[PDB]
Amino acid sequence: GAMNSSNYAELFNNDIKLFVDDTNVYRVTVHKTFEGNVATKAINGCIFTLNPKTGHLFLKIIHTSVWAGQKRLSQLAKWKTAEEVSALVRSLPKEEQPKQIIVTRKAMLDPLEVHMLDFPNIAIRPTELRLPFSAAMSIDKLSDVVMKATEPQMVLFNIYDDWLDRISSYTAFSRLTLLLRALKTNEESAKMILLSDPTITIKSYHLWPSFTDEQWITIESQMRDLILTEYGRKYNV
Amino acid sequence: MNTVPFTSAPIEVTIGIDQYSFNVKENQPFHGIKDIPIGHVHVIHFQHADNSSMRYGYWFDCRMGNFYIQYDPKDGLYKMMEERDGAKFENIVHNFKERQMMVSYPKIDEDDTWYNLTEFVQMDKIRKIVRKDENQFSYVDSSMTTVQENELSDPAHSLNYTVINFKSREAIRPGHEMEDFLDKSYYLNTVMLQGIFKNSSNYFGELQFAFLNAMFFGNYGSSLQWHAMIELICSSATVPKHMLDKLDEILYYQIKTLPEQYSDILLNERVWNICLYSSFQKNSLHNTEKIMENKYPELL
Ligand SMILES: O=C(O)[C@H](NC1CC1)c1c(F)cccc1F
Repeated sequence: GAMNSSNYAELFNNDIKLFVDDTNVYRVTVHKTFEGNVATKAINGCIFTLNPKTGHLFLKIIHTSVWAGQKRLSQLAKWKTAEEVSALVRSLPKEEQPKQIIVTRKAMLDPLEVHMLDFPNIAIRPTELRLPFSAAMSIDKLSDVVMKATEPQMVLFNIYDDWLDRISSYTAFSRLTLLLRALKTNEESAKMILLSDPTITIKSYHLWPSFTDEQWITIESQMRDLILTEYGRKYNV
Repeated sequence: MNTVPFTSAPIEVTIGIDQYSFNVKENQPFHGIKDIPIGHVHVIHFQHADNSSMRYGYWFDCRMGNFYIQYDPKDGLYKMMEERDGAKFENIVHNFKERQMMVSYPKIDEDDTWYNLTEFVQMDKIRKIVRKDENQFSYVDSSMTTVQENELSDPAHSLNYTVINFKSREAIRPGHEMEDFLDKSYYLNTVMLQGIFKNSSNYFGELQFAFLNAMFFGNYGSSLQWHAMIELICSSATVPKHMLDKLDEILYYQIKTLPEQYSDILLNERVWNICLYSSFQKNSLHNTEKIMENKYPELL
């Protein structure tokens, strides 16, 4: 059923699973019209589908053309997400298909379940974790590929870079969620933490800087400090 | 006008006949029910004074044979039986009528309630939902489960209602997932009406039968079925106009007849609010919406 703090190590066992986040699929800017009314202008979006054990990210880029002439776009976005996730699963060899798909927003449950009726042995589940995956578009290289796309496209990343050579997937996921929570909390400050130092670079085939083990501890501490502060600033404590 | 005689009444029992009911005392000289209107199905049902567990009863049509009730002290219930000897039967009935040992089906001549609750209900369709083919009448009780319920356990004693499931491949065309889930017109009109039921009268008959089993026996699987069949119509953008108008009448009379003290377990708040206020047909059920709002405004 629902996923929470009690069954948290289940994410890192050997049953293939995917998180799906739809929060960046349908994205708009709201602006005034010449007549003084308000209109939206869609921009490119993405489905964030992540294997938390391996770090494999299936980034489906949602080009604005998919909304042309469509109504009720925020509802359509959930069904388009489910259609794309279902298509991804069918394209995977059987032994690579997930045994569970965990959606970060409960509104995705019915669209995904309907689209996956052919896969009765794939459990569709919600979660009670407050995951920071909406901040994925704060990762510069992910933002860049989404905004440059001129057509629908699927782009594959490893969101853990090479971390699994030195740490477990539990630790890698905690690191990822901390980085992304910080980015979602105060993007500018988070990005300053990560890039302040010109001598630590991002390899061309990576998303995050090449921190040593010792530097990651420092970075992680800084992200905690950021989040705990913003938490006080907002509630005053 | 036809007659269901009783051999006797050895245990104290509340007997129902359609929407009427009366109390019989242990060993009271009660020998049955007379003046039963021909042309409609009927249900004769029982609640023992000593056991409010298990309401049970029999659906029947007096045109299909001569039926009587006889208490069975082994199985502990009043059993319907068919008498094949027609002269024996007339002779028994005439004697008990002459002794005035029968209650009269108490229909008021202005009253179309029973017809309105059973307009589309036929014995031949009841007998396919309730499989017991050596008998012309059909036994139902509180505890019988539906075919759908057993899929989620004795099959002989089940209610074989048409399975409706909104998240099923039958309900959802490949490539039309969003369309068919948010507009059930395909599932209603092609799958169910054209494919399974053949016409809306058979659809309405099963819906009316489901409600009546829910109301008279507290059969929970029947209540589920009634609500599912309503929800399927209400959630379809495209419904024949005559079906909407008839649905409104059907439901009006069901809501009018439901005991007020059972409304909290026989009416599903989610379905009714969706149907009257959110669905495609939210403005098509004027009679039903008006009675629901004046009788059960709390639910909503
Ligand atoms: O309002 C919060 O509790 C806080 N957001 C504020 C900007 C700090 C927060 C977290 F720090 C972590 C997870 C979810 C949250 F909503």
